[PDB]
Amino acid sequence: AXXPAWX
Amino acid sequence: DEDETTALVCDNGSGLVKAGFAGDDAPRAVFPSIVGRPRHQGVMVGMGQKDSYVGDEAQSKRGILTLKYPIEHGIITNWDDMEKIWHHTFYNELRVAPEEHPTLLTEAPLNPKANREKMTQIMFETFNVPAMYVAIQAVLSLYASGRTTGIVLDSGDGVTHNVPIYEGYALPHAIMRLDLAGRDLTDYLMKILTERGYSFVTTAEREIVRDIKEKLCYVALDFENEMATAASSSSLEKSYELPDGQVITIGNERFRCPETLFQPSFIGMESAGIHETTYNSIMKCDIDIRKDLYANNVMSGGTTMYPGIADRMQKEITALAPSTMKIKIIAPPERKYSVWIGGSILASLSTFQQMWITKQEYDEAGPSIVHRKCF
Amino acid sequence: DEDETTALVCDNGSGLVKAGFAGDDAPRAVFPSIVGRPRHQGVMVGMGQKDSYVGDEAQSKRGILTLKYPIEHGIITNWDDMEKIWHHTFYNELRVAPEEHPTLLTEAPLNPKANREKMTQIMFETFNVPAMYVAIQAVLSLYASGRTTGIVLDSGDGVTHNVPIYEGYALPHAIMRLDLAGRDLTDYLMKILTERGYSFVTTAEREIVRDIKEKLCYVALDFENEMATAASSSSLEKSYELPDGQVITIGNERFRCPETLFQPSFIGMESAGIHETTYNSIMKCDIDIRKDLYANNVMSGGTTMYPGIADRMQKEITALAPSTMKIKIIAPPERKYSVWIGGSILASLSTFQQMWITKQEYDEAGPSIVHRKCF
Amino acid sequence: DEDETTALVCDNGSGLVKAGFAGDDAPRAVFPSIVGRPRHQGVMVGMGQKDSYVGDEAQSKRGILTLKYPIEHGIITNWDDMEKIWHHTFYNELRVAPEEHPTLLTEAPLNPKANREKMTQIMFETFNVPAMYVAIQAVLSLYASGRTTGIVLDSGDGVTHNVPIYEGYALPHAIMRLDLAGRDLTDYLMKILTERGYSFVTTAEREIVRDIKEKLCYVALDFENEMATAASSSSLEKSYELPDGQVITIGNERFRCPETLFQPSFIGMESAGIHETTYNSIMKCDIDIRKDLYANNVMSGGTTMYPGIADRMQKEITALAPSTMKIKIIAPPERKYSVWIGGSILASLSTFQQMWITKQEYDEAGPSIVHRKCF
Ligand SMILES: Nc1ncnc2c1ncn2[C@@H]1O[C@H](COP(=O)(O)OP(=O)(O)O)[C@@H](O)[C@H]1O
Ligand SMILES: Nc1ncnc2c1ncn2[C@@H]1O[C@H](COP(=O)(O)OP(=O)(O)O)[C@@H](O)[C@H]1O
Ligand SMILES: Nc1ncnc2c1ncn2[C@@H]1O[C@H](COP(=O)(O)OP(=O)(O)O)[C@@H](O)[C@H]1O
Ligand SMILES: [Mg+2]
Ligand SMILES: [Mg+2]
Ligand SMILES: [Mg+2]
Repeated sequence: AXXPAWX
Repeated sequence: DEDETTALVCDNGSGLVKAGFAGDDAPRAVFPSIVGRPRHQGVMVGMGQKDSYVGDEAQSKRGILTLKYPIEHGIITNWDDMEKIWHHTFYNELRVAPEEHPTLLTEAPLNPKANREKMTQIMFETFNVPAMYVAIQAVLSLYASGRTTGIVLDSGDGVTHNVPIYEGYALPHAIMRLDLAGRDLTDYLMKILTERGYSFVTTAEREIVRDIKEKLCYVALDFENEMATAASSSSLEKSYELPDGQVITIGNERFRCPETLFQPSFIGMESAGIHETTYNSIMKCDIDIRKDLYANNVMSGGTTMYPGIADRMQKEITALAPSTMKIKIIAPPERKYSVWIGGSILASLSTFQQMWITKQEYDEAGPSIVHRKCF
Repeated sequence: DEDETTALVCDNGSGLVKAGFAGDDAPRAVFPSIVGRPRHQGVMVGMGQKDSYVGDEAQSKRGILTLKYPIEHGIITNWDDMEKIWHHTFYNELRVAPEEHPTLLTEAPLNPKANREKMTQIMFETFNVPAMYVAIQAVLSLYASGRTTGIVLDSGDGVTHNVPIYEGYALPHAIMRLDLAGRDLTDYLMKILTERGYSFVTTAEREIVRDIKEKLCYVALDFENEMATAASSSSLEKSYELPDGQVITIGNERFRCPETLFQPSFIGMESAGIHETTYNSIMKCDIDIRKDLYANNVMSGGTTMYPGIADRMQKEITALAPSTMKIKIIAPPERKYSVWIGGSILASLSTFQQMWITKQEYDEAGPSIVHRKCF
Repeated sequence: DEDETTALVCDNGSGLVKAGFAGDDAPRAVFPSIVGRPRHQGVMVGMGQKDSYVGDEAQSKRGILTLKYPIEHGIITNWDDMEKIWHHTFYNELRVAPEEHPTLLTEAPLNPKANREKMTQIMFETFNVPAMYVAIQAVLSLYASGRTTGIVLDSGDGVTHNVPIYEGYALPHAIMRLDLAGRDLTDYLMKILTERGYSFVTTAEREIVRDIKEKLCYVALDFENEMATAASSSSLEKSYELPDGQVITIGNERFRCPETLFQPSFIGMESAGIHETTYNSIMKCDIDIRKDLYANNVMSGGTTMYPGIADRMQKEITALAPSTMKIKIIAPPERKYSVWIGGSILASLSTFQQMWITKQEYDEAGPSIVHRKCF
């Protein structure tokens, strides 16, 4: 979750 | 080849692979961390024309490729493409076998631990390295300074750090991470170039805009008077010849691009800025650390070769820090490479050779060994 | 005439002028944004035969004219021809004096600012409007929805938008712009009609192909099974009588034309598609915005009257968005006009009458006033 | 005969059959793509006098025949007459059996796919070739150059191309097609010869005018000063002895004939010209392709043996392209044959022998196999 890249 | 067991220092931040050997001045291989791939059909029969172009060759052919960065905000997103990047790193550029050399990888703090863990699994399972070690990138950026006390800002292509260290001891509660870095500045510059009249939308045109950002941008010590300075006359305009023809002429975009780094509201990102995350990392440290962080404020990765960012940096941290403090922004012109250079120092230390995560200890403890030996 | 000072709402996207008054249901004047011009000599003496035909008259005479759109991808290229278009707009079609009425122009986000600035200079200097205001076109497309929260796709003749708005606040970092729209679909349809056997190359024949696209195209909810459905039998073939004689019969070209909108590789354009630029505009917004963008996904300009594009749109955004999210594609059948209709709402608001860029403020601050009063 | 299974390279553009074997310098058979037919009655009894004359024999008897080209603008119109042309090609001129040889046909881009499909059906069903392959004609014109990067103009008798290719990859969205070529120039020359005083109206007289165009025409680097040069003195007049007697003397018609190629308004055809369709094909390519298209602008089919058309070509593309670009018009004097020569290269490649559309794959997948194996 988050990001793009993060989950 | 290499007649010894010299350690490899591979440093992919998020946008530029810089790899080489330990005990070495500069990285031997510096190339873009891209993997390109043809987006329309091959017509000349008998050509070669492999269906993957990694590294500098991809920028040689970027007019017919869709360029794709396998590592975004310091997090590896494509794992098979990062294996293309590592395979090209060891076997084509650095031109060596990974089975013979311990390797030193780098990543950022506050990263997903599956990045570090899968990076260890790919180093031992796929490339069969004898030893391996992940390293916090700003820490190594302080190894290149020759200092054991200082707070480190580096700001690579996907992440910026502010790791404070005092007398050899890091302060991991006072650590920082902002996901605003040079690829975000490239995208914002590409947006305001669309504001002036020049439309860049392709990944290859994104690489052109990144080149405009590198050649032709500075940081504007006082942003309001520089802004009105560009609004007054055309003495700040500067032309850039695009590949294959048309020239462009940029004005206030020359310094509005890294002002986003000092003011992240431009890219719509709720943060405090670079200058306030340094000061907040210092204020999270103890009271008896802070003047030794003020006088040792190392500013040493990529996206810091904007002219005047140490002047803006000292000029703004001085406004935050109390008076009668000595604010020294260390900006050593060998940065963009000093994370690698401190990797070369750390891997060439003699105390360090029992800190490698070795195989038969990877095989004993699985891939989670990195969370007891690395940090 | 008009016994009041009602504001003009002129809306030239890139391919169709729709103009009228504020406080009004539909635009009073809808005509093609073309200027035609004779390409061979006049022989009947005593004829009139003016050497410029603007608007609908140009399509009445397009067999002897070279039609030319003065506005391409939302950017005005010919300025004297756009002045022909505006002159015909106010004085012939809408049949009114611009000196008596504030005017509301529209353009796209991420446009060159000399388009907006020269449009303001032409409105005050040439037509002598008392007040003037440029407006972001998808924002107005949300004014017609009666919503203050939603992400707006419109896709006119030269540009598509995806402007996200939450609780009245736009997210200009999460804004989008793709230069794939209906004139590009007209050109691609003209190419694949050349693949079937029908050669259309003239600008008038381009206008015929545009008519074939409007009458006789849908979007194909599942493109592969629709493609094999057309390959199996001739139940998808449909005939179109060309002007002056010969009939044509089109098959898979009926739905390969707007699949380019969902898959821009067909026209050789490196992009993500309409459905992924919506999802990427939503993911660029904050975490607490997204379900209110999922349930309010307004799809409201031209080139969206393809049958089933809301079904393809929901069917593909649902595949991108997480489950337990409510994807509502708002496709209000009054679109192709809702940018004008929301222009009529905004210009008829009472809070808005101090947001007009007025003359004596244009004369005070030059033509750059648009970058402090408009947005 | 032929003791091997050498591939046939048959190349009918629209007006001249040039056929031969693969792995060969020049085409073995070059003859006009006409089929003649007697238009009045046979009176000498015991004569032979077959009621169809194909190829060069038709120009030997064109005074008593109505000559008819079975292929118009690169599209085969008469199929039985094209079967006469192919039958004469294999069995009379090239004097070989098609059952023993794979054949390489050529056509233009953006053609009706029933041309390609029916050409495959006639090659397998009628002539029983073992393998067959249609090929894009300008692509093969780049195979003869020894280049894998360049934009190709060829301009045969019925069609002109501009296919751009970069590093072996064609850019099919940037492809072009104009239906202005040498038969149209022959008709326009025949019209302006009627303007001077010489009436040519028969198909045989059309063949005489085509001969006048080949012998006695150049392209006029600067058309206005060449036009006034012919208007000043008679130093540009040149005489041509017609068959059987009367001599003619042509002036400005010597260079007004291929100026139609650079300026299609003369034949009443709404287009941009040859020099602007090249530049528009280059500008449709990506930014990082264009200087490698500027320096590799191959100009290699028929109707390019006008003297000075490379000088006019470079002189006009330089005026369109930006400065500090290197415009190299490649005009290799073996053109008019280089589509065949590149056909000979491609059919003699060893990588290519699994790209033939073979029989038992034609029989398996019908005649639509050409749209998955050819391009
Ligand atoms: N001279 C320069 N001026 C401004 N920015 C630069 C310069 N050189 C590199 N950059 C930017 O720095 C980033 C790369 O920094 P670096 O730390 O080497 O990246 P990585 O994170 O891959 O190690 C790129 O985004 C590049 O655009
Ligand atoms: N019923 C329809 N189906 C498909 N496309 C349409 C239809 N009506 C209009 N279009 C296309 O929409 C475009 C015009 O939409 P509009 O939003 O009015 O354009 P503008 O950008 O000029 O406002 C034209 O390209 C036209 O071909
Ligand atoms: N020396 C020449 N100068 C000018 N035009 C020529 C010359 N030779 C041939 N042509 C023209 O070129 C055309 C044939 O070109 P080519 O490409 O060989 O035809 P095809 O398209 O049938 O292959 C004919 O129209 C002929 O008039
Ligand atoms: Mg780095
Ligand atoms: Mg619109
Ligand atoms: Mg030819």
